[PDB]
Amino acid sequence: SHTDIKVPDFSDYRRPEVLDSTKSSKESSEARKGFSYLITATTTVGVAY
Amino acid sequence: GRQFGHLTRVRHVITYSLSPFEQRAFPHYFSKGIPNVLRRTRACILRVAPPFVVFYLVYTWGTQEFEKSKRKN
Amino acid sequence: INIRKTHPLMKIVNNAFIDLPAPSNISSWWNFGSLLGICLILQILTGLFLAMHYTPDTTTAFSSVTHICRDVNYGWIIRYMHANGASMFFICLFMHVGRGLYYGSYTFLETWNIGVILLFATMATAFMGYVLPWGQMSFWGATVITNLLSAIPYIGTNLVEWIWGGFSVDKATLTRFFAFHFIFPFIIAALAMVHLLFLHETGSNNPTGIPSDTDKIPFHPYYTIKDILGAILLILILMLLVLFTPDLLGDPDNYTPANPLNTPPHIKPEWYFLFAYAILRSIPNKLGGVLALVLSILVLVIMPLLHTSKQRSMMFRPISQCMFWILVADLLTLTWIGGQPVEHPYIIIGQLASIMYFLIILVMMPVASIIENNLLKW
Amino acid sequence: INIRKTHPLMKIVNNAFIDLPAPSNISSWWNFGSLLGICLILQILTGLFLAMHYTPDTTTAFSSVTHICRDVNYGWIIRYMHANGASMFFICLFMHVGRGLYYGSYTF
Amino acid sequence: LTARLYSLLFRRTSTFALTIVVGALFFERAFDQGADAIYEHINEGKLWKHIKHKY
Amino acid sequence: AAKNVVSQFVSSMSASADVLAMSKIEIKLSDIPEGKNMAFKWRGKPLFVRHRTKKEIDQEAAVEVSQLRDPQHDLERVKKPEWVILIGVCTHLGCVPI
Amino acid sequence: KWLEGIRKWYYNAAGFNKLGLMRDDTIHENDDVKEAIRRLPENLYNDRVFRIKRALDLSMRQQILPKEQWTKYEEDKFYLEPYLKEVIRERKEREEWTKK
Amino acid sequence: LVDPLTTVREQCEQLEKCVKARERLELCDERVSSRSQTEEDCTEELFDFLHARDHCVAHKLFNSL
Amino acid sequence: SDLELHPPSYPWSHRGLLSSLDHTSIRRGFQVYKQVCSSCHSMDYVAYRHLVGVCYTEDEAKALAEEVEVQDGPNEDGEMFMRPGKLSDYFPKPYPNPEAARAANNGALPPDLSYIVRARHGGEDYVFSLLTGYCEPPRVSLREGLYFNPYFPGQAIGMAPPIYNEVLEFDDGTPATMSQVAKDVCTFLRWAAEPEHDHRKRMGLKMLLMMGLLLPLVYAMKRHKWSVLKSRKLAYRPP
Ligand code: HEC
Ligand code: HEM
Ligand code: HEM
Ligand code: HEM
Ligand code: FES
Repeated sequence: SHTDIKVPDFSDYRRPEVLDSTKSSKESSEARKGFSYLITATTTVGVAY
Repeated sequence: GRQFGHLTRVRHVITYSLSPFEQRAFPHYFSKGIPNVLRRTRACILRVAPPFVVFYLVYTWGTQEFEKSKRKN
Repeated sequence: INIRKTHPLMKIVNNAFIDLPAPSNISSWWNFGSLLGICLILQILTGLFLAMHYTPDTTTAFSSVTHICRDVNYGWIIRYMHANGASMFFICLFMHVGRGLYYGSYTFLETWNIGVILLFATMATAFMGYVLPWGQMSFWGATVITNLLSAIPYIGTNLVEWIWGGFSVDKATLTRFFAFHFIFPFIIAALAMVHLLFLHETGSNNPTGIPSDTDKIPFHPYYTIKDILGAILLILILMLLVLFTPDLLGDPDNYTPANPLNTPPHIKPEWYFLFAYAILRSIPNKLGGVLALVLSILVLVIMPLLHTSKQRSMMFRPISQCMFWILVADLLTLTWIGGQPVEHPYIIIGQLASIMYFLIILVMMPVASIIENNLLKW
Repeated sequence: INIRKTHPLMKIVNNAFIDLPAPSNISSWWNFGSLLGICLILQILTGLFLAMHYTPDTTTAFSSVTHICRDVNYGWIIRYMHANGASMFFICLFMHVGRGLYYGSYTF
Repeated sequence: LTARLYSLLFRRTSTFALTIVVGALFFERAFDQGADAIYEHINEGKLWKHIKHKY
Repeated sequence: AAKNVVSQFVSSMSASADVLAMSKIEIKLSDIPEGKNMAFKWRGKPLFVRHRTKKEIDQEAAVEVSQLRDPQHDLERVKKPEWVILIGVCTHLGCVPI
Repeated sequence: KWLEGIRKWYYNAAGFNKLGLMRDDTIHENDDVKEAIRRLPENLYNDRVFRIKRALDLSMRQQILPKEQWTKYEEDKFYLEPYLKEVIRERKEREEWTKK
Repeated sequence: LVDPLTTVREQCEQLEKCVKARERLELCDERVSSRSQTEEDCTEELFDFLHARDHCVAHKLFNSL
Repeated sequence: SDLELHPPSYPWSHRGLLSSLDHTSIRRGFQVYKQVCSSCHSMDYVAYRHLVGVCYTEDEAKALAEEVEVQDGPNEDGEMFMRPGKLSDYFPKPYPNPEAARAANNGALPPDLSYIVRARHGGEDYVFSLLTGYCEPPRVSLREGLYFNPYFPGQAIGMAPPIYNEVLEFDDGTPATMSQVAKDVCTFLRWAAEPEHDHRKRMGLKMLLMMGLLLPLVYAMKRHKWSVLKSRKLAYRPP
């Protein structure tokens, strides 16, 4: 049953930086984190001001 | 109606979800979502707006008939 | 384990906002409950400051609003905030009501009843608030609506000179209206809490009418941030309204002292009250006019009796949807006639519009929708 | 089932006034909670009447207070009801606090 | 640039709060100066500071 | 006792004490240009005396009287048939006309 | 026939063949509709909750499944109507037995 | 004195609507002269003449003002 | 009549979204109102002390406030004698009672110039067209007590036109012509109606920059936290 489960693929949605299946994502993690957290930080700075 | 835990007895369902950091914020905004919103506009406005062109004909027609009736000096 | 799930206040906050099973379907048309809540607390706070710098007397009213517009820092911007926040409040209220009627959500009973009591309370409250500037339009509009209260025989003149404070408009009448506008929105917030309480009793809705127990998603952190986006959009629209054109929807004829012998040619309530002012001037009758007004609002209460279909929402039924958009256009037509003066051909087409309004809402909605039921081979 | 045990308002009013358990040895000192509640709603009512007959302006405030106590129909009973109800409100308040500190209800 | 920023200002909550308040004050500075500059630059001519310059 | 308290509160919300202190006026109308309506304060309310040009009174006497919803001859309302004396506030909702 | 062509045009314009729905998914819940939903076969009830979850996720994402996946006009395996008629008959039997 | 209101008002009535409404108002003057003892004081032609003249003033007055 | 004339709008220099007023013109129109136009109209809600930092310093404010001399209060006599007025005095009412103004004018109360611009349909273009475009009464021999008025209901004002040519001589090098002084006094009355038009547009531009910077941010976060629901997809496992 569960061995027949095949996960769909989402390359229409993914980031183009992590379209590389082999190269592991312990490296470009802080890039995505700092990108989104910088956006939320700019948001919170504007709302606080 | 209440909180979680009891609501409906459902089997036979799988849901695949993705962490949002793998995915972009706006995938194909100006090439797929624009035909989507153009189709959603194109469906309904030919049903919703024709009451408003009745409103605009009442606007113009009643306005000009009123000015003709009240400017007979 | 948790302080949120165990503390007897944070249990209320948790089963209100944190872990509320909310639908995964609703669009921006469902933000307007939170938008009316934020508009209401904004009206409370700005009205509180404006009431801190105000004196209610028939000479000092216009002088004091002049004092707030000139002397005190930002007093003119908080005055414009309270006025245009009332106007945006009523626009969001009618979008809320149009949502609740078009998406079939009026199959709830007690939610609808408490919402009707909210409608009466906010309409009388904002009317008294518009009487508070003591303008010429406000003086005559107070006279009009209070003698409409006197339109019922055998009680009318006594009851209305009782809620006057004499045989004419008094200083005491202005103090009465200050007190009731000053006390009503706290009752309105309490009734909004009772409204929300019965809503959390029943459960929310979708655009489709299909019950959605399979996909209850939490309110946080999804509808919290979506209400943040919608409220920031409302705040920016409100600030461009109070800054760039404060009198696009502010009527200019309010800004004179209330001369008791003045009698301007134009007279109207404020532009949200136009359809309640047009149906009065539609049918030439005193008790018939106030009775037609009461009938309009109470038939809008009657509406859950009129649902005869097998569906819930009008997303799937196109012809009764188009009939509802005819009703929307007739609402905008009554607004336009309210924006046009009291003359004869406009009263002709206003009687046409009001009787067509009642012909849609009374008769054509159940008969049209039961033809829609009958057509689907059911 | 019952009307009282299904309706969402009547659930709360049932837990407040009808299905509220209470001990059976209650002295007169536990009247002061309801005394403070009834004093509070009476103060709010008298304050609403005074708000319908008061003009807050320093030249005309004292003249308006005199207009209440002399000119207004029963304005003297409503004004003195507000003032003496405030006084009895604080009296019942100190009795309530004295009970709550005496009988060890500060462990709540 | 990005990983240095996550390393410095996005590890614990108090540092994040401090850096957004400091960003709010620097934005206060630059935003007030730019806003007043552009506003009085598009209203050059019949603005009061010219008359204060004369008088 | 509660219904006494409710009725006394209803009496308290009635009016003020200067409300019972408004009375008559003397009115003299030997000043009005012809065809114009003069206003006078009366119990906090207007009081109209209009000098009518005789073309308007020729219209009113020339047009019939029984056409209305209630006919009433002009001598049954005034002793001065070329100077109309009215409480010119409306009977629908109390409005002063133009 | 004129009215049957109106019916075909109306099912085309109703717009849940676009959404991938059927006859037995558009019903408003009174008490007796819920009772007829409890009186359902197992496979039909599981298909019903899957079609409900598909329509919910689609109308969230506001996407319509393409032309190859639309529910046609008289292929429909309609099923909730006999249970619904039995529940209506039993309800009206009980109420008329109280009326007599 | 050369009034710029009056200057633009003089040089701005050169238009089609201006001249034609001027002759329409003068024939209305002829009509009130001929069909006299009336309750019609030549409203629409005169106010429309001043209306169109005030439009052409409204475009072209604050140039050197 | 009771056929109200359409007011045509005129291109102000303060008309647009970011078009500012002229404080120099406010000074001009204030001096013009002070020289002639105050004789029938009042502007009672504006004292001299509002003009501390508008266009003057305190110096010429004290000049304008002490040339005009109105009233002292009870200086242990209680008899209300004279005083120039440093800053406390308001603008003096030329006729105190309404019937006092109806005594000199033929009835004909001049309405006070606080909110005349904001109290009528049509803004300050209406008032400029009113004061600029006078013309004679064509066909109504009315009373020989009223004067014709185009942009007015009834078209009979009790006001002789105050646009007398070169009678005021304001302080620049150009003559005090008709249209210049009309535009200047109407700009001053726009300042009399609205107090802080230019500061209003200043906060409008500041909050335009606010909302222009904040709408990508909040909508970006909303799309970020709702794209999880946009990415989840359904599979069906029965046997
Ligand atoms: C005395 C004569 C003056 C002077 C020196 C000015 N005005 Fe005018 N004004 C006057 C009267 C008697 C009236 C009211 C008419 C009546 O009640 O019969 C007015 C009215 C105005 C108005 C309002 C017109 C309207 O209500 O539509 C305005 C805008 C106005 N006056 C302007 C104005 C200006 C700008 C003046 C200085 C240049 C000015 N008036 C002087 C009488 C008089
Ligand atoms: C309890 C809170 C409130 C208080 C204390 C309050 C108080 C006031 C005061 C003092 C004024 C007069 C200010 C002025 O003259 O400019 C006013 C005006 C007004 N209020 Fe309120 N108000 C409150 C809530 C509301 C609400 C909820 C509404 C409805 C949305 C409302 C509608 C209005 C309106 C329409 C006006 C006239 C606006 C104007 O001056 O242009 N108020 N209010
Ligand atoms: C006083 C102003 C009002 C406030 C503050 C208010 C508040 C709210 C709130 C917070 C919600 C939940 C948010 C949501 O829409 O999902 C809601 C929903 C609702 N309200 Fe109101 N409401 C008001 C007026 C009304 C009125 C006048 C009615 C009609 C009688 C009404 C009927 C409803 C209905 C039917 C819903 C549920 C909609 C659905 O589930 O689809 N409300 N309201
Ligand atoms: C929100 C409800 C209330 C309103 C609207 C209200 C209103 C007023 C007003 C208008 C006055 C001045 C009029 C007068 O004194 O004749 C007043 C006075 C006073 N109020 Fe209240 N009040 C309220 C609640 C309270 C409460 C809860 C207390 C304390 C228990 C209180 C204690 C007093 C006292 C001591 C005075 C002065 C009485 C006097 O000097 O004659 N009020 N209140
Ligand atoms: S007609 Fe309605 S008030 Fe006179």
